[PDB]
Amino acid sequence: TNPESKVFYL
Amino acid sequence: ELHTLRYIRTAMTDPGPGLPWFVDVGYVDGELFMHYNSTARRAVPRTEWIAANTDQQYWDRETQIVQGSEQINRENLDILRRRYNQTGGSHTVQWMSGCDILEDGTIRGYHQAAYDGRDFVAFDKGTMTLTAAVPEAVPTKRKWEEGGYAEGLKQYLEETCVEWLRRYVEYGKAELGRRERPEVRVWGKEADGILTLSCRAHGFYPRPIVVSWLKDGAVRGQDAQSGGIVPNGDGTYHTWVTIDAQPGDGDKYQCRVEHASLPQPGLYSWRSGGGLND
Amino acid sequence: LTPKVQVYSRFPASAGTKNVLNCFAAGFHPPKISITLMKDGVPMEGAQYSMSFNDDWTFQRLVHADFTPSSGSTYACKVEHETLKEPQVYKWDPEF
Repeated sequence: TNPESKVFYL
Repeated sequence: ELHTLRYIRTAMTDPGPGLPWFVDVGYVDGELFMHYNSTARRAVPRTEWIAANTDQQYWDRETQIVQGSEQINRENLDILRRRYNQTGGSHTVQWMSGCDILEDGTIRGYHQAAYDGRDFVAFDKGTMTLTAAVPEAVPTKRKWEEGGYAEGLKQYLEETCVEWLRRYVEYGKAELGRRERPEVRVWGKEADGILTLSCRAHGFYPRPIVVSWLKDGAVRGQDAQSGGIVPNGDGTYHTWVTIDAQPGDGDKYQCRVEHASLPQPGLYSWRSGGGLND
Repeated sequence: LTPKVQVYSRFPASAGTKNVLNCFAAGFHPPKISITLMKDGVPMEGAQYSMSFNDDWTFQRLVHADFTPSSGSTYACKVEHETLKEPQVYKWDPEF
C-alpha cells in the first residue's frame, strides 16, 4: 500500500 | 527470496503540453502494478494479479491518499521555490518510498525526496529522524519535529508496507516466477574497413541477463559494447550488445546469452543463424 | 543531464508482419522530453507513452507504437531536450 499523505509535507 | 516494493512520485512545474504534472507509479519486484496521474485523478491496476486479489474499496482508499499527497506536493513546489528565491520555470519534486525484504529475513525501509534532481531529505530508521542534505531542507526537519510524522512513518515501513509486500508476492506467484525465452538475432554491418557485429535479445523475463561476445570460443568483455537492459511495452525486456571486428572474421564470432529461462548458456552465430538455429 | 536514447523493435523484423517500435530514453533532467517515432521523416500514427525514474534520481520514458515494416521505408526516433540544443535522431535498422 501507498504511504499516508502526512509523510510528504516539506 | 529478494522482494522489492517501490512507490515513486513526481511533482512537475512543466510537464509540458498534453502531459500530467503529478505521476505516482507502484512496483513489485520491478514489475508495474499501481498507476496514478493528475489528469485521470484515479489509482488503477496495471497487471492482472492485483485486480483479481483486490476489491474496489482497496483502490478507493488508494486513490484518496495519493490525491491528498498530490495537493501536498502542489504546495511543496511553491514552498521550495521561495526558499531558493525562484520566480518559476522547470522545477521537479521527486519521492521514493517502499520496503525491501532480504533473502535472510532482514527488513530495509526507505523514504526520501529530491528537488531539481539533487537530494533534499531522507528518513533514517536507526535514529527515527529526517536527515536534511541541503541547507534549504532545514525548515522541513522543523516541520517534521513539530507534527511528529516520523512515528506514523515508522509503523508503515516496519509493518504496513512489509505485510502488504508479503501478500503481493503471493498474489503474483505465477506471473513473477514465470520465465520467458528471448528471440536472439545476430547481425553485422560494414562501414570503413571495420565489421560491426550486433546481437539483440527480444522479449525476456526476468530483467537480469548476461549477453557477451566470443571470438574462437573465448569471451571478449572489453571489446564488446552494451546498450543496457531496455523495457518493452508489454512488460518484457530487450538488450543490445555490439562488437568491432575485421572483415572475413564475422562467422568466427559467437553470441552468448545467459538467462533464467535457458538451462545452459545459448551460443548463437550469424550464419547459423541467430535463435532459429535448433 | 543528456538522455541516452536507443531505438529497437519488440519482435524480430519481418516483411508484412505486425510489430511494435520502441524508443527508450534514460538518464535525463528536466523530465520534459519530446520523443516522436517517425516513418520516412513523417511522425508515426498511434504513438503511446509510459513517467518513471531510477534510484539515482535520473528520469526514464518509453514511447511505443504498433507498425508494419515496409521495404524502402526508413524508421527513426526524434528526441528533443534543453541540454541537446540540436535534436538527436536515432535510425532503426531491420537487420541490425
